[PDB]
Amino acid sequence: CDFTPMLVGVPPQVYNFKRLVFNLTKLLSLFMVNEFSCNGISPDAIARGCYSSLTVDYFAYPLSMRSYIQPGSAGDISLYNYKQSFANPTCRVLATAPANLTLTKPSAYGYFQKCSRVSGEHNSVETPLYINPGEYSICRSFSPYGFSEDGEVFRRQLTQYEGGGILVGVGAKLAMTDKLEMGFIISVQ
Amino acid sequence: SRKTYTLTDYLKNTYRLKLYSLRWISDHEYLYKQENNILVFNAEYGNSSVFLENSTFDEFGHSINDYSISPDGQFILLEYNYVKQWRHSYTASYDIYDLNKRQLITEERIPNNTQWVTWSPVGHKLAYVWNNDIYVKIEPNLPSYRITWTGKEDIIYNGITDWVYEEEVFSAYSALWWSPNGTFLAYAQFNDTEVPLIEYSFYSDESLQYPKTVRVPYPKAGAVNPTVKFFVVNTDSLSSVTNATSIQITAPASMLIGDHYLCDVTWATQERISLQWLRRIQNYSVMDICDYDESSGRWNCLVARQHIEMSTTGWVGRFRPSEPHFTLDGNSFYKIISNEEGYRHICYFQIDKKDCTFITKGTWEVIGIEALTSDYLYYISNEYKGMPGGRNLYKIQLSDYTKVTCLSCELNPERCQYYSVSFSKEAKYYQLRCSGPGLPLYTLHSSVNDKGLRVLEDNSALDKMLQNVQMPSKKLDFIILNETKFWYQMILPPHFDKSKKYPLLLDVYAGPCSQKADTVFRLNWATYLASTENIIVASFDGRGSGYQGDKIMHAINRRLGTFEVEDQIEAARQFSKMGFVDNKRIAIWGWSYGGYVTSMVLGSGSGVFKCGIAVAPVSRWEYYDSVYTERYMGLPTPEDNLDHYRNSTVMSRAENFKQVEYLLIHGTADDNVHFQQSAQISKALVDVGVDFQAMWYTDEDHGIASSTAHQHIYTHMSHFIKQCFSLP
Amino acid sequence: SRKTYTLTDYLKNTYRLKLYSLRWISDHEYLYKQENNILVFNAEYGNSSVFLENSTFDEFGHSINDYSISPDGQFILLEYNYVKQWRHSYTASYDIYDLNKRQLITEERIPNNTQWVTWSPVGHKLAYVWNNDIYVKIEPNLPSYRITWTGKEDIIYNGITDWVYEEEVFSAYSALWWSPNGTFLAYAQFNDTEVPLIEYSFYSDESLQYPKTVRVPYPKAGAVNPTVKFFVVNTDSLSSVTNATSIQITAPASMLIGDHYLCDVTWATQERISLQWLRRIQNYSVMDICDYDESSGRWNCLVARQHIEMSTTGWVGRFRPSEPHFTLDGNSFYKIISNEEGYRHICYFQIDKKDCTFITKGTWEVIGIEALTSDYLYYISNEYKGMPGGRNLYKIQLSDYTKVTCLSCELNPERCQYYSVSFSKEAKYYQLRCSGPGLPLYTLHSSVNDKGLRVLEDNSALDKMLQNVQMPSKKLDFIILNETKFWYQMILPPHFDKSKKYPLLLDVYAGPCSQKADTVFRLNWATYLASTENIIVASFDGRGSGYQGDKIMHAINRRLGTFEVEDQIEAARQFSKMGFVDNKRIAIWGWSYGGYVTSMVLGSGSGVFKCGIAVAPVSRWEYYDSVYTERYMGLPTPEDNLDHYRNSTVMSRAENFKQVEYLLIHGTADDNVHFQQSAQISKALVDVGVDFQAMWYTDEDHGIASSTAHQHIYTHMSHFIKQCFSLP
Ligand SMILES: *[C@@H]1O[C@H](CO)[C@@H](O[C@@H]2O[C@H](CO)[C@@H](O[C@@H]3O[C@H](CO)[C@@H](O)[C@H](O[C@H]4O[C@H](CO)[C@@H](O)[C@H](O)[C@@H]4O[C@H]4O[C@H](CO)[C@@H](O)[C@H](O)[C@@H]4O)[C@@H]3O)[C@H](O)[C@H]2NC(C)=O)[C@H](O)[C@H]1NC(C)=O
Ligand SMILES: *[C@@H]1O[C@H](CO)[C@@H](O[C@@H]2O[C@H](CO)[C@@H](O)[C@H](O)[C@H]2NC(C)=O)[C@H](O)[C@H]1NC(C)=O
Ligand SMILES: *[C@@H]1O[C@H](CO)[C@@H](O[C@@H]2O[C@H](CO)[C@@H](O)[C@H](O)[C@H]2NC(C)=O)[C@H](O)[C@H]1NC(C)=O
Ligand SMILES: *[C@@H]1O[C@H](CO)[C@@H](O[C@@H]2O[C@H](CO)[C@@H](O)[C@H](O)[C@H]2NC(C)=O)[C@H](O)[C@H]1NC(C)=O
Ligand SMILES: *[C@@H]1O[C@H](CO)[C@@H](O[C@@H]2O[C@H](CO)[C@@H](O)[C@H](O)[C@H]2NC(C)=O)[C@H](O)[C@H]1NC(C)=O
Ligand SMILES: *[C@@H]1O[C@H](CO)[C@@H](O[C@@H]2O[C@H](CO)[C@@H](O)[C@H](O)[C@H]2NC(C)=O)[C@H](O)[C@H]1NC(C)=O
Ligand SMILES: *[C@@H]1O[C@H](CO)[C@@H](O[C@@H]2O[C@H](CO)[C@@H](O)[C@H](O)[C@H]2NC(C)=O)[C@H](O)[C@H]1NC(C)=O
Ligand SMILES: *[C@@H]1O[C@H](CO)[C@@H](O[C@@H]2O[C@H](CO)[C@@H](O)[C@H](O)[C@H]2NC(C)=O)[C@H](O)[C@H]1NC(C)=O
Ligand SMILES: *[C@@H]1O[C@H](CO)[C@@H](O)[C@H](O)[C@H]1NC(C)=O
Ligand SMILES: *[C@@H]1O[C@H](CO)[C@@H](O)[C@H](O)[C@H]1NC(C)=O
Ligand SMILES: *[C@@H]1O[C@H](CO)[C@@H](O)[C@H](O)[C@H]1NC(C)=O
Ligand SMILES: *[C@@H]1O[C@H](CO)[C@@H](O)[C@H](O)[C@H]1NC(C)=O
Ligand SMILES: *[C@@H]1O[C@H](CO)[C@@H](O)[C@H](O)[C@H]1NC(C)=O
Ligand SMILES: *[C@@H]1O[C@H](CO)[C@@H](O)[C@H](O)[C@H]1NC(C)=O
Ligand SMILES: *[C@@H]1O[C@H](CO)[C@@H](O)[C@H](O)[C@H]1NC(C)=O
Ligand SMILES: *[C@@H]1O[C@H](CO)[C@@H](O)[C@H](O)[C@H]1NC(C)=O
Repeated sequence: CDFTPMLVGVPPQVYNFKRLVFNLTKLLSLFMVNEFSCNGISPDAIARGCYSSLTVDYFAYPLSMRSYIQPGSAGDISLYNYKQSFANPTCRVLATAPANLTLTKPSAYGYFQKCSRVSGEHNSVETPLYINPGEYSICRSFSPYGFSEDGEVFRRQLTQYEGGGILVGVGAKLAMTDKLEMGFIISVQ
Repeated sequence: SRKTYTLTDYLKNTYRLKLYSLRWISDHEYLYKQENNILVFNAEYGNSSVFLENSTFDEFGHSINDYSISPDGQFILLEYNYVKQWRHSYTASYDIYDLNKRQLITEERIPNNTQWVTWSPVGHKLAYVWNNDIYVKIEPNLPSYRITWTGKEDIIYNGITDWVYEEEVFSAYSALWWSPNGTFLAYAQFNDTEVPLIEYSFYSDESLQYPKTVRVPYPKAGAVNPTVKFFVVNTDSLSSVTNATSIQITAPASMLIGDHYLCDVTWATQERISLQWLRRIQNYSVMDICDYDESSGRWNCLVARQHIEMSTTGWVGRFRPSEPHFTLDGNSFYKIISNEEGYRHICYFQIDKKDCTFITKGTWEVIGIEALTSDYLYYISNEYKGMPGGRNLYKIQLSDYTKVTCLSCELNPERCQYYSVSFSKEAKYYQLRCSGPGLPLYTLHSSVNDKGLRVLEDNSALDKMLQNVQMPSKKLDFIILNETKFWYQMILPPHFDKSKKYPLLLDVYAGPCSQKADTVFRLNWATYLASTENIIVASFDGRGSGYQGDKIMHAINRRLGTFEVEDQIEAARQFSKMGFVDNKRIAIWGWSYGGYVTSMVLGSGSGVFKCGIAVAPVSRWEYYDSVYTERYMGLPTPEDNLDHYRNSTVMSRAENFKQVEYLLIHGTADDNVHFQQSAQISKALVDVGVDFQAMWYTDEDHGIASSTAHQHIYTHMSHFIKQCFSLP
Repeated sequence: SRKTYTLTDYLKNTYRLKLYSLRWISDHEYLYKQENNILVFNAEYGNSSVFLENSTFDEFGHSINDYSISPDGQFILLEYNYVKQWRHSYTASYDIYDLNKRQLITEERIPNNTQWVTWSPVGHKLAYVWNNDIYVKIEPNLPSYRITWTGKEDIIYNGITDWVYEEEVFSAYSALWWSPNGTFLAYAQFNDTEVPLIEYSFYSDESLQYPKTVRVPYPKAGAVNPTVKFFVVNTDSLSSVTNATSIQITAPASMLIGDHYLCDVTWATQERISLQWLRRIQNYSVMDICDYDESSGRWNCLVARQHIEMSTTGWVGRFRPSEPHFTLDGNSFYKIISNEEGYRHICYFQIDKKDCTFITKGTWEVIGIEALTSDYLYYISNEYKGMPGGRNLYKIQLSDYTKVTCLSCELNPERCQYYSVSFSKEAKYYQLRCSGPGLPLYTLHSSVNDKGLRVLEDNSALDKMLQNVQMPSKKLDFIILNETKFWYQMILPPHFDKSKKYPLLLDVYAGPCSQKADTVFRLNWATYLASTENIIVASFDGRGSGYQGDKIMHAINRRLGTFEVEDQIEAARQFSKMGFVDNKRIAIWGWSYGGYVTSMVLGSGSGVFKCGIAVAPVSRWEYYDSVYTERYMGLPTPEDNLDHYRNSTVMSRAENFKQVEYLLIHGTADDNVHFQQSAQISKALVDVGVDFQAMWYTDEDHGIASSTAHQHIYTHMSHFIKQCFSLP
């Protein structure tokens, strides 16, 4: 339907990605693209209204952080921010927005390099909290809009229904590029 | 009669021991300085060649302080314009002189006021810290590459430590660790933004109208501690058009939940590093072993490879957790840790397995691991003769732990019982440095058959000179207290007669993990006192001392100022009971922690001691730095340990000083033990009415190490001791 | 046998000197505070009445430090929460109590931390300084009007002085001058922006774990001095709606050409004010007389009404130019200026005309003008018996200058020789306070016939108490050095024998315009030393001393530490030559300037003195403040007088200290003579290799005056003196 909302305002970070569930696909001409890869249905195949559902997740994402998002990756991004789900056919875009668009740049790019739970005899046992392909991050609540400076350490006391330990999260910051690079995934149902 | 050791003999340093300081530049070769030259030596045969000559130094307009050798031997690094800052930190100017070309390098020189300079372990790469920022030169003539851009004075430190770290955590100014072959440079960044500053005045030279205020970020007990980060940079990918990329290695989450320290950095292989982190409550420590991933250019520390080191009865380590010693493959290492009995012994670790196996056992402690080759490990321990104050070199067989051989026990038994060693680059030759009861002796040995090659330094001239001097003697024995042996030493006057009664001076430090009773030859103030004034100078190792097990050492835990003081007093009582000690003339003196113990003893109201001297003493434990104080006492909060913090002050005992004579000395520019402590002691003593003697030393640090101030302080203390003992 | 004056008697103050402090509220009434309540006394025939009771003081919760009475007698000002800052400055809280309604005035109260409060000379107008700003209360219950808005802490001072003005120029914290009938309020504004600050550490109460740095704007010798402006405000025009306007009175044109000082403010009439300005080179001063102009609202300062005081041989005044004493009509005034022969005397001026007629002459000096009346002038002078140390009250007819009568020369000649005076509002009753050779005596007189009314206090009880004890005796005499008499005083021990030999201690100040040899009865540390320890304590008045002409006082101009040192040494030589002084046992001691003279005497290498004590001594004249040092030495520039600034230094002579025993005492929180001065003395002595003794005092000002600190320091110096003379 209408894809105006993704375009307007400040785009969100990778770990705090925003999903719109709904056709068209004219908007890919709006900005330069770089990666249209898919694991299910191949790109350029659109059924218009025949699709049962259409979900998109979008987020500001630098192009230097490219090898860390793949069908198979071992890095901070997949482990703690965003792992792609292959149950439904998806397509990565990783396009670069141009100038003179209604897109206010974020201050900087941000992602979480560590996010674990501490609980033991004397806070000894460390349990990394790896995220699911379809779920958000437990460490999202630490600065959803990004970090100021690099290597921030956040901590909180987890309550019940979450494990009941101490959640520790470390974030990383990469300075913004001259033009805003963003990332999309399009899952067709 | 014959000559004695006088005060001018000690102050003017008439009799001087000689040393043989060498730098192994190879498995079979080393450099030695004699007659202002640089001579390279062959360890196997003993012949020497002139590495650097006399006339080379004279062409510079400046005076060279120190020299450094490139591992390939192509470049010297000459240090001049030395300016000292703290115990380990300084600034200097450096110039690089080519040894093949025989010329100074005048293009792109190292800037002035450089805080630290270091060579790579191989090659001729240079990393130096200037203005709290790290620069790397791939070649001495090419321009340097700026690694960090965040350096700021008294706020951000890159590659160099802040005061509290340099004083208590690292005992060094450098925070740079090169890779084993120099491909990576690891460094720590410190942040002193919220650390409070200590302010004291510095008068300077008399031409200065207004004194300067010195502001040092100093975290006192319970204050805000510095923040540390760790980065590794790849020096093989440095470019002139791109800023260097530093990959940060974060602490384990068991430390990120609160305040913590970085305690040790040790490279295992070319792409593995080990990092040791300690909590502010310094009884929990974790070693993190991180590897380099070549796909990502990132370093990853697995959870399974973390090693926990905790202490239930005290703190972790003697002062800090010990250093690991990895094997060649880097998959295992040896560490000295405390056993169930409480004795420090070498335990064998696997990088990925939690349990480690002890290879040494006993009612003795391993002092340090010296070299680790294949099939043999070299270490220093006080196993021999049960004497805690002796040091001897042992080697153990890795294929069979039951084959332990002492390499220095029977070399010269009477004269040598305190040993230190330095091995070659492949541990093929080692120099045995002895400083035992006799004169120090330096010998060279080959480890292939443990045979002695030659004697490097015999101290024959000093032996010849000392035959015409009535010299004092040292006795090392023990006393039994509650079925526990506690060791003491006694500097006895010449022609010592047990029948006669002598005045006794108790030299005390009594700090945690300290050893004042050992078999070490010294020429100090106590020699003069015993040789000339016929005063017995005694030192005692009580509860809280080191190298005797955790039971003795950890008795002081959270109770500083209680057991060491009582042990000193009971030792004095036993000494007076021995029969040759004048009970009326007994004194106690100490420096730093020894000054605190002296003041506590004098305020104890025991009546044993006639007088005492405290030099730069600690008065209140809330005035001292956070790392040292919280290692032993904890936080000064009402929940944790504030009451002892309040009960263990020298001020509280000011009423009891009316029964003793007190000499209190401090240097005004002290940055370790601030003048505030002595000022508070004196203020308390004036309030209660006690008459005492004081002396401030203008512009003098903790050591009071300037020649004039050193001579003045020892002359003043000798005058005070002579007056106390009524010595004619 | 009998008791003596012991150290406890001095320290515990067993023998109290009773005083009669009265405040003349009116021409014939005064307030006296006995038994903790204020009483009104009729000066004619006693007739005492109770003004306030003790129960009223009990009402308010806090303790009252001081009280001030409104001139109309309707209000009282109660001062509490007293907190001292410097020698003359403090902060306090104030409460106003109505004396007719007998209640507190709780509305529109004076704020806390008030720096200065003063009543108008008539009525109940109130002006106070808060946060360096001036507020005026027309009535004690109505709101206050803010006068100045530019007050800034340590930068801009309105109505109060800065450090240097309070210490050296005005000798007071107040820079407020009410009009004679309370219409105008004159004030001075001080700007210390470019004045450099002195910083020293304040180790506060033991609970403070980080010492505080005290920053005080302090102009040292040759540094930027504070700048001043003078304003007069009209308090009758003050309105709530508008801001008040202040009219500035500028310095003369001859004074604005460089740095200058405001040294005196006096109101001549209800619409005329006189100001004295002094140059930075303090040998030139100008008096500016200015009249209010009703139409303009402005103050006009005529050039013809300017009087110039010059000094070719030295500085102007004793410490500052003297104040004028105007007549009732304000067209003429009397001032004490130096005559052609160098002796200060009263000269009669006319505001319009330059020439001044001297009304007194002779080889003696006038100490001050006490009261002026239509018919007579009262003054204090040392004319009687030709003794510079005595003081007596005189009177001179204004219609015949020949008729001069002494009002206190023969009242009790033996007991009283040092007089001071307080005169009633119309000068018809005065209180004479003698403190001469005998015990202090207070009497009341009436000016109409100079008759004695009654004795207010005779110190009979101390006389009864001092008969049992053994007291020393003071001898005051003179010696001839070069055809001139210099006066000395000696405290002779009880049962003094001329054939016996005694140790001698030299009590030294020897500052410019000083008198250590006078006829004043004191109970101090010398009484103990003479009474108990049988030590002669002697003082000398040599060159540079005051009250004996300008030829003696100006002899040390631009040469400080030269003639007074040699004069003290020659005095000690003459004392030893007198016959009853042990030549082996001679000591010298002093405070402040006296400590400087003691240090230079000890470093002179004369060999006369065995030991010495210097308490808070000046070491270098470039470390002291600008006004005091440049009054006597000039500027420390290579143009005029840098050479003597470098020559006159205690450090220069540190090599001569080997032959003496030295005690150096200083307080760490000294703001007058900073600790840096002793810290440099000690550094020089340690560098040379001199054995000496030192003692710091934590948080102690120039006068080390606490209970504990004072007792401790005098006990310590008594111990040092007893060790010097080998006393039991
Ligand atoms: C050496 O140590 C000192 C002291 O520890 C370091 O200085 C501190 O630096 C941190 C930065 O990490 C700083 O904390 C920020 O302060 C800002 C100003 O007070 C705050 O605005 C900011 O909060 C925002 O950012 C957080 C993420 O860091 C968010 O979680 C938070 O919700 C806030 O969110 C705002 O910003 C986002 C955009 O990021 C925006 O979209 C939101 O709407 C919202 O407006 C941080 O709290 C400390 O104040 C500093 N302390 C000082 C100076 O005393 C110093 O950096 C260290 N030096 C080095 C080299 O490491
Ligand atoms: C490397 O980093 C430094 C600092 O991060 C860069 O220097 C900054 O450059 C910008 C633009 O030229 C200036 O506005 C800043 O003032 C500079 N800061 C400092 C501290 O010098 C530098 O440009 C970077 N180099 C490269 C090649 O990117
Ligand atoms: C120094 O050690 C590094 C790390 O082992 C070596 O770098 C590797 O060299 C091998 C062989 O040339 C390459 O396959 C790797 O990709 C290199 N890794 C990195 C991170 O550079 C380097 O060769 C060594 N230098 C010597 C031995 O001179
Ligand atoms: C390190 O020391 C602290 C302080 O002594 C220990 O914390 C104590 O733990 C015991 C047992 O859990 C409690 O009973 C105490 O109340 C704790 N004290 C405080 C102040 O919290 C801690 O357990 C030690 N860590 C170890 C031994 O690993
Ligand atoms: C106090 O003195 C300072 C300097 O002596 C004054 O500041 C100056 O103000 C003038 C404005 O007339 C500026 O031109 C100068 O540049 C200022 N100098 C400095 C050093 O700041 C200040 O105005 C004075 N304050 C008062 C109340 O008189
Ligand atoms: C009296 O003078 C003061 C200061 O000159 C005035 O206070 C200022 O008023 C202006 C305008 O309201 C403000 O912008 C300033 O911030 C004020 N400064 C201060 C220090 O208060 C005050 O308004 C004047 N009063 C009258 C009646 O004119
Ligand atoms: C205090 O003295 C002042 C100054 O002489 C008096 O003020 C003048 O008073 C006269 C007569 O009342 C007026 O004509 C003038 O205009 C006033 N001048 C000023 C500047 O106010 C004042 O009256 C005196 N007050 C008292 C109570 O005597
Ligand atoms: C106040 O003292 C200064 C400094 O001593 C006098 O200035 C000197 O004046 C004489 C005579 O003109 C010159 O020879 C000197 O060179 C001046 N010295 C300096 C440093 O300038 C000044 O004359 C004195 N003033 C009075 C009124 O006596
Ligand atoms: C080098 O100089 C020192 C003193 O300057 C001298 O003793 C020594 O003999 C010299 N070296 C040689 C090889 O002569
Ligand atoms: C010592 O002599 C041997 C020959 O036996 C030689 O190989 C070696 O290089 C020499 N060492 C030095 C330092 O000259
Ligand atoms: C160090 O200072 C000296 C003296 O000013 C100067 O000649 C030299 O060039 C400086 N060194 C560098 C590397 O700038
Ligand atoms: C230390 O002093 C505090 C303060 O009274 C007290 O509560 C505590 O019991 C004392 N500790 C000991 C061991 O006496
Ligand atoms: C005492 O003084 C009061 C006024 O204060 C007066 O009324 C009274 O008459 C005086 N007493 C005499 C004169 O006896
Ligand atoms: C008023 O009270 C004080 C107590 O401070 C007491 O000394 C004095 O005697 C009392 N006055 C009278 C008249 O009793
Ligand atoms: C002064 O301080 C006290 C105590 O804080 C307070 O009660 C009083 O109101 C203050 N005075 C004024 C004038 O604010
Ligand atoms: C200071 O002393 C030197 C000698 O050291 C002398 O030449 C000079 O004239 C003196 N300056 C004075 C007294 O102003």
